Amino acid sequence: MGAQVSTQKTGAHTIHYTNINYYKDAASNSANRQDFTQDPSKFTEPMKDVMIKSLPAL
Amino acid sequence: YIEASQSPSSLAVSVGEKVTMSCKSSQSLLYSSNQKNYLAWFQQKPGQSPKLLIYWASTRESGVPDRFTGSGSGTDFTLTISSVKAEDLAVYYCQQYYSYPYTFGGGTKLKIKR
Amino acid sequence: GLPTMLTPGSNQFLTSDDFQSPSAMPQFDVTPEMKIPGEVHNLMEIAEVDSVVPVNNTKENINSMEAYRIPVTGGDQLHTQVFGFQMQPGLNSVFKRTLLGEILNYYAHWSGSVKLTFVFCGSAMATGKFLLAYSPPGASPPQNRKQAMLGTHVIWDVGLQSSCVLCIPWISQTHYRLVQQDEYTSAGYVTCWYQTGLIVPPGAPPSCTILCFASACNDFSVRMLRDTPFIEQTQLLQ
Amino acid sequence: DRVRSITLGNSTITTQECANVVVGYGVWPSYLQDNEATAEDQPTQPDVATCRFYTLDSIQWQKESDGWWWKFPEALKNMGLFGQNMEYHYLGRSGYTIHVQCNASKFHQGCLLVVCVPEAEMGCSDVEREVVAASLSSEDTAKSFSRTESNGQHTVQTVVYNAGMGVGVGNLTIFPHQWINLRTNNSATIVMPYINSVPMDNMFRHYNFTLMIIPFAKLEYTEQASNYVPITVTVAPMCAEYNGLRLASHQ
Amino acid sequence: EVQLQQSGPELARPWASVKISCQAFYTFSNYGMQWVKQSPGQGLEWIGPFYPGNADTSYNQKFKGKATLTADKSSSTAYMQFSSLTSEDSAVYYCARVVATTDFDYWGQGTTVTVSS
Amino acid sequence: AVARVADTMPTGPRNTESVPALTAVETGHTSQVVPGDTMQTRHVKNYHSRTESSIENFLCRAACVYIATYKSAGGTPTERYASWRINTRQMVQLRRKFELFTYLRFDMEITFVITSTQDPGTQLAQDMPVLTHQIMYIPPGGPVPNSATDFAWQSSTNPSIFWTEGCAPARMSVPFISIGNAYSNFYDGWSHFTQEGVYGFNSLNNMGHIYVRHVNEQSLGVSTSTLRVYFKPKHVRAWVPRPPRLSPYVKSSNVNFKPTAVTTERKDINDVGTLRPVGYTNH
Ligand SMILES: CCCCCCCCCCCCC/C=C/[C@H](O)[C@H](N)CO
Repeated sequence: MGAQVSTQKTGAHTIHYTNINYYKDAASNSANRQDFTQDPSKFTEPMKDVMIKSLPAL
Repeated sequence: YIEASQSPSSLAVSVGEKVTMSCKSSQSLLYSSNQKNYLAWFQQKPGQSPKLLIYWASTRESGVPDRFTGSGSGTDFTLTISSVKAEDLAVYYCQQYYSYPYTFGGGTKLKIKR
Repeated sequence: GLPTMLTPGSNQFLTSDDFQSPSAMPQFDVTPEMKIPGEVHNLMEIAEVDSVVPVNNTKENINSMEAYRIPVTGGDQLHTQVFGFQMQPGLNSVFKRTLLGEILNYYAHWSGSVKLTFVFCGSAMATGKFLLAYSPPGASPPQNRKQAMLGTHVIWDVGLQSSCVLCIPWISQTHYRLVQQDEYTSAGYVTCWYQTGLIVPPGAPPSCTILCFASACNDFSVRMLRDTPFIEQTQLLQ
Repeated sequence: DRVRSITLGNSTITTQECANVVVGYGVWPSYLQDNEATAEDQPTQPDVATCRFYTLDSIQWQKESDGWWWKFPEALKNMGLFGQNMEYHYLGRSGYTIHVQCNASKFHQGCLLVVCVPEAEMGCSDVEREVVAASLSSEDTAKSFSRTESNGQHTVQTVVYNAGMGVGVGNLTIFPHQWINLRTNNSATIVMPYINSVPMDNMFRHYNFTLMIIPFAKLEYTEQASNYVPITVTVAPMCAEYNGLRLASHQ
Repeated sequence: EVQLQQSGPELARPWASVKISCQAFYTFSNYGMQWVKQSPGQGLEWIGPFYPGNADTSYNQKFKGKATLTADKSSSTAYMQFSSLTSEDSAVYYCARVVATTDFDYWGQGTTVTVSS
Repeated sequence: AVARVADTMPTGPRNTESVPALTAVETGHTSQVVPGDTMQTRHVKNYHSRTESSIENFLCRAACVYIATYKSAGGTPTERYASWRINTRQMVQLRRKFELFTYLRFDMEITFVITSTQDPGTQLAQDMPVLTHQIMYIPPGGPVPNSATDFAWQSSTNPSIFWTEGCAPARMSVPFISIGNAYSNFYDGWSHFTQEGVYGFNSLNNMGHIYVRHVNEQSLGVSTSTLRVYFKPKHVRAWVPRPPRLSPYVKSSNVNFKPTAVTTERKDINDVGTLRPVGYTNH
């Protein structure tokens, strides 16, 4: 019984759920909806030299 | 083409009484920002150039006597005179300057009934 | 066997559920994943990227690059308005097609601050000062600089650095707004005026242009995924 | 600081009024590791003979100019030993350094956007047809966008504001990009890593990325100033390697 | 004071589009002036504005293409360009000026055209 | 929490030589300013989150990709079964959603919704048992059926669904079955090495075929069935985002388009949705 108890998505003003995998292939699992990584620095600051807001751009 | 029409075509009101001209538009001429009504009243006699009498539909041009008094708002405007003179035979125009193209009123003649 | 009981919602297909399902290709050997640059983890990584905003989108300019250029002239321009538009990032002809409005159009609720970067593309000898104002709702749009200075304004002095940022903040009575904006969730107006004026030496072109970029701040959020009202078809594509 | 010097191979580039250097999606080019390798033969690495600065032909910026695009690496077929290695090998892999350079004056004005679009698939001028090879890129010379539509048969739909790909040109800033503002800049440098979904690909039937230069503020000047303003592109391969040696293609 | 002296009689044959002219007694910056067509068989109508201090010009939709405006900054005189002069174009054309954003502060005397042939 | 948006730190009045409102976009750098840098602000604790804008939450929603029809009785055997070469370019909505990104890699969940009806004409059934349908997926290379009653339907190795009406829609899961390390939504290249043949993404599309038929023979009347295919991408990874499309789609194998306007027109550059009389803003 490799039952996994995770946490439920609730408002950030009984909050846990269980999960068991029934199939031998990882393609059969449910979705990875609770992976909330983000790193926008590759599109917004793709600069060779760092830039500070306070300092002049040039 | 906004139409600031007038009714009636004429009154033939006698000298020494009151008269109330009217002008009805097809679209409101009140600017909700500065609270101004964009209508002017003009006086035109046969032979000479017309003269402005009222601007903003409620304020009188300098050099005009107190007999003319403008009133009304929104779409409907009026011009009241308390005692006309026999020299006032003319066609008065309610000219709009709200938008393009500039459209003048239909006028109103003054006939002879005394 | 074990006594069970079927509840409502059985044998239905809801297009937004998370259930497991058998694999059609058991023990399939998936090809290794390598490192490909530029991975996206969140759509707000895209809305936070500057995009050129077609402020000058009149009848003739939508079919050219003239839609992207805001003209400025150096006479006595103290009574003229450079530009002015409603603040509606999702439902507005100025914003709805940019890299931000396109993302907001697949969502029904948005909330956050918005950056507007203005870039002076004149000559290096042209100098001027502008007033970039934001006016919250509740009153009529400003008609002149004397009226527009009473809102959240920035005085931009064109010099060695060419870009100036006007940050429209979050001022609303509700936490979120509607992308399909209405009279109840209005967000105000954004206007520009001449502070002093554009002055050039003898030799430089007397008229210049400005470019506008719009992005989202680090507190922008969207919710309620919907379809975008931008793409449609009549029959199956073949 | 506004001065920069980029030295690659036996070539150096000196700029005195640059903005900065943009590095792809935050990653610098590098060689293929053994983890991600698929081809088993030993690759070749002519680091100096290949990874140097090659100068494409110059173009003129006119007042009515709309834009230009090159496609890589097909713009470097006949350029040094890079083209020879492209011809003699089956698989190639490299990043690039792109230096666009244009100096006008303190009395000129204008603004160019310089983008490097990966997989910039283009549409035909005549829908219900398909483009030909000659209509996408001819040589190191540029392909010019148009102010209005193109009524060709097998040509690219070169209307400027759809950028050839059928999208909004103003959003082209999602890709690695820079702006040349004659007020501020006289150069634009972009370092592009190798972007693909395969570890290597044939360099003759694949266009890794398209370099597009587009004026958003048209060139304007007075009658007293120099009216000829050239734009020059200079591209340097970086960390280039090849597999699959056999006889030369195109002979 | 600010009398807008117009041009003299310009009666002629049709297809002889005449440039009607008016003078001014005010600075030619930040004001506007218009021409209005007066014939007692047509009431009053409007043609097009010229706006000194803003450098722009509109036209009446019925008179689009028919009429054109232009002014000279150092001449203190504005005239009309006309096209396809007809017999029905007989009217006492006027001149008016704008002191404020709108309204006509002054009027011209009124020059009439008698298209006869 | 994860992943809550940033807070607005309280800021007051200042008079400094460090101005962050002025930047330079000529470097290809999006300004990282916040509202506190241009005005006085208050401390608000922002509890908003970006959970619904993630890629896995943006794309993991089933969308139709194909609608096919096939008859059950007879006449012109080609009409007795349906076939489809697997695409994502036949329905514009999911096509644009996928085309937001240059490269994708995900597992798929495939749902089939089959709805039948009774065809008109003489000699109707007036009573018939439930219909059983077969969906068979043929990888690139395998034999393809030429009729409803064909030997190729045994599917000794090709996966198949036998689905009976009155039940839930058929469903399965499929791994990342591509040849390369990601799905290529775009391809600026050719099929041949001499730069000729097929241009665009159509060359890399080698996924297989899907055929669908009626298991029943019927033989008393005619019944027409329609199959709708729904795709749900899960475990999604995306690379190199692109601008969303402007022009309407035309072909399912090209990126061909017609030039469209960038946006919608408005009356003036100072238009704010008001009647806007004449003067100092409108002439
Ligand atoms: C009854 C068995 C049915 C089995 C169906 C399996 C089909 C699996 C293919 C679907 C998954 C990939 C679909 C292709 C996606 C797009 O075309 C790529 N992004 C472009 O190549």
